[PDB]
Amino acid sequence: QVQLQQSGPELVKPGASVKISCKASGYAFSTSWMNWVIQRPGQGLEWIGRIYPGDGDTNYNGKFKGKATLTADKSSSTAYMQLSSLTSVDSAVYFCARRDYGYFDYW
Amino acid sequence: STILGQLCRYYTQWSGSLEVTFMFAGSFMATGKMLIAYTPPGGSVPADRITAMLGTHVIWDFGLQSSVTLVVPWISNTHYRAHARAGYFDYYTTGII
Amino acid sequence: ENSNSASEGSTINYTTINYYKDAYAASAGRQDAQLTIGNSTITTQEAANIVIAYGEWPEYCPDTDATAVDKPTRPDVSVNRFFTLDTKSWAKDSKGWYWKFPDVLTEVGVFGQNAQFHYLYRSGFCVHVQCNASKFHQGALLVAVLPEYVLGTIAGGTGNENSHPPYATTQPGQVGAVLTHPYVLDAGIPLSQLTVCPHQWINLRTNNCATIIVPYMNTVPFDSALNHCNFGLLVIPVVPLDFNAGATSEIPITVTIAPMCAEFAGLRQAVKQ
Amino acid sequence: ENSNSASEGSTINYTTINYYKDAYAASAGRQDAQLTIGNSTITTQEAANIVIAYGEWPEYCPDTDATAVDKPTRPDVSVNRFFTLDTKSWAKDSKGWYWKFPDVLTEVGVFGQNAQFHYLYRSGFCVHVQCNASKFHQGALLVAVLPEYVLGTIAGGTGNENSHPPYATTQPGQVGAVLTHPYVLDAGIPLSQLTVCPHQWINLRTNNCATIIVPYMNTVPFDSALNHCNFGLLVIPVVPLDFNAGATSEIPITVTIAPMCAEFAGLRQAVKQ
Amino acid sequence: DIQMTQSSSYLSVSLGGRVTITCKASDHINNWLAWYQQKPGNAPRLLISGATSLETGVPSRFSGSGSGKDYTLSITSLQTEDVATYYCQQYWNSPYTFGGGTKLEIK
Repeated sequence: QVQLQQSGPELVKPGASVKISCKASGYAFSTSWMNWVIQRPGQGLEWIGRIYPGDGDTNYNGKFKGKATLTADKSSSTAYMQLSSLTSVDSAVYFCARRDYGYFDYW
Repeated sequence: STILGQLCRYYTQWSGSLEVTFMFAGSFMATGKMLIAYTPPGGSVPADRITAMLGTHVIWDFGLQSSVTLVVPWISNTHYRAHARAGYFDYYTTGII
Repeated sequence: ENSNSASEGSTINYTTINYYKDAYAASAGRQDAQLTIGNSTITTQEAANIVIAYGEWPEYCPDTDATAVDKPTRPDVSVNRFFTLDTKSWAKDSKGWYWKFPDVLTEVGVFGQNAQFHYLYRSGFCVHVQCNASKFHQGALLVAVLPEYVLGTIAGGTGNENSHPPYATTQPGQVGAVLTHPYVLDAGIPLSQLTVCPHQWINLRTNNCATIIVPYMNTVPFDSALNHCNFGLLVIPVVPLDFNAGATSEIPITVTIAPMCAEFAGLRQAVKQ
Repeated sequence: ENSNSASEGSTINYTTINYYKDAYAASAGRQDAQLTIGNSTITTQEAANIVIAYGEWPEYCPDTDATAVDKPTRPDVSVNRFFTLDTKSWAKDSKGWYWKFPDVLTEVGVFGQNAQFHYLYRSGFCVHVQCNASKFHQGALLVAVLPEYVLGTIAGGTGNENSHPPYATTQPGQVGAVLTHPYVLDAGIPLSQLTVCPHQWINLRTNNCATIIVPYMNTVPFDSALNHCNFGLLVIPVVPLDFNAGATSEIPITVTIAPMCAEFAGLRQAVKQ
Repeated sequence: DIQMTQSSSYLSVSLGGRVTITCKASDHINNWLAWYQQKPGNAPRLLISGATSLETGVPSRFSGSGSGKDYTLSITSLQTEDVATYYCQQYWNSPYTFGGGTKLEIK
């Protein structure tokens, strides 16, 4: 089976940075892409960016290009998402998914 | 389906190198590349491309060429090959394309 | 006047006055297509003509420069052949990738196994890059060969910290690694000067392929294949590929490589790294 | 009279009358030391002279009999060298051991790795046996080479059961296997007739070593190294070694082997068995 | 930037009936679309992949169909566990544009 385990909630004042952990299990970590999705309460949903753990490249969006930075670690099979310049509109629900045939198979 | 195999069934022991030709019926402005590999006997269906490349392969393009010919070399322990059937007769298998 | 000097191994002659018995203590003086390699073959009809790096073909090590007393192996068919690697999906913000030769083929095929059993390594390489696009796609790729490509570090951005890149970045393996700051190439050197070394341009409106023949370049005839990386390979999307909506957004980049004139020596036990 | 016959490929001529157009339907008619191989070397001063099996030296496959269109590899230094195996402790009731070539070296060295990546295999072999003893030890060993050595089965002793030996006995590997009934050699054939094939006697009062050069013998020029075993090796203590009390009771038997003139073909994926 | 409109936001059908939800894009996506099901407080779940084929573990009551730029999702019949917010994705071109979403309720 394939399981994606994230971290808990975070509370921080505006102006600081936050890092969110996503750890895959039961599947090859560097073989497939690792995406990220933001859901703004309650009606908003959009895609953030992806990372390939083998090479380490990152493919971002137009708006999130400068705000978010994605890193990965092949040893612990864990993906990271670092946010900079946090504001009041940046508070939302974040998702961690993987890409297989081009869709998101597991969330 | 080919006339080669149909006339080959009249005979038992066959020898010599064969050839397989691919034809691209796609559009003129559609491009791309394919990898056509031939695995010597003893190999199964390769799981990935890094496994299949270990044998004889060829690279071909869509745009300016309409055909590719993979020449199947003659690799055998015996000068002749009897027809390979299921079970005990797999000893005569030529390979996998 | 014995001949001890450093300039006496070249084909150029100089005039110099020397008042001692050693020539190094003297003064300066007056100054004066289808490629079939082994069991594999390729046919490139869209490719630009082959670019020979530094105008020299790979060849066997001559007995004049060879310092090894062992008789080397030459497995012509099982060593030298086209090796196809994984494909790199192109994106608009893609910064480019780099590979370290000959660290890519160490795990692949007979070449990789005999490299672990042999201490001494010399071979020439064949670089080939494949990027396909249609007539509605506009982009440019820069494929260059930089000998002795050393990775730097931002040092945390402040500059007061001493840190070195780990073995994962310096030895990416078969999969390769991605550039961080392509402007400096993580060498601190400009990207505009990269064309000084052998290079080839891939322009999607004309040539979708590239071929570069790089011989063996080192200060030593034979060297350890595991530790020493000879040169790197840089595929840099200088001009970002642009396409309107509805066009195919998946553009692969295929890199296939082959060794040329490989010689192994010092048969030994199994050594991974 | 076309030449279709079976005897027309030899150097001997026969006279025959034939009333048909085929020659196979016709009648019978009138009938008419120091050995250095590759990176390894050995010096045997106590050994008897080298016994060439069937009076022929191992040599490369000629183009007349070669049916393969591929160009084979010849890794002279990394393939052909002396390979030392494990030692077999001798005992008074020891029945003898046997090895299956070329299944012993499949896991060892470059020879074993290229054998897994190549479908076609042809090489000659070098057999060497080492058994040391002092002047107070009296014994005799029989080292023989039997082409196409097939293992039998007692069938439970009754004879009404059909059973075949498993892969462990038919393919002992590097360690080898031990004989059960040395009289029949598990072939159902006498031991006294084993000397018809190439053999050498090891007598502890004179020669403590043995050397036998066996070329490639098969009905096909190339053959799969994994499935087909060419010949076996038999070290049989015909005369049990006798020694009084106080003498050293540990007598090892060392068997070292080397390939000669190896040619590989059909480069393929990794195949274990 | 491919805008894909999902209309309308709210529609209600009773149990035992049939429901049709349309997800339309601007250009030709080559029949690449993924329908999602997200219950409140939970993560989205994949249903249809490629506008036609099903997944493993999904019941056969969900049947997607469509051609050109108009794609529909037919659910028959409706039960109490099938009431959630449905989404549609375009993985044909980057960035991947998520649908507006349709929240289902009983009439």
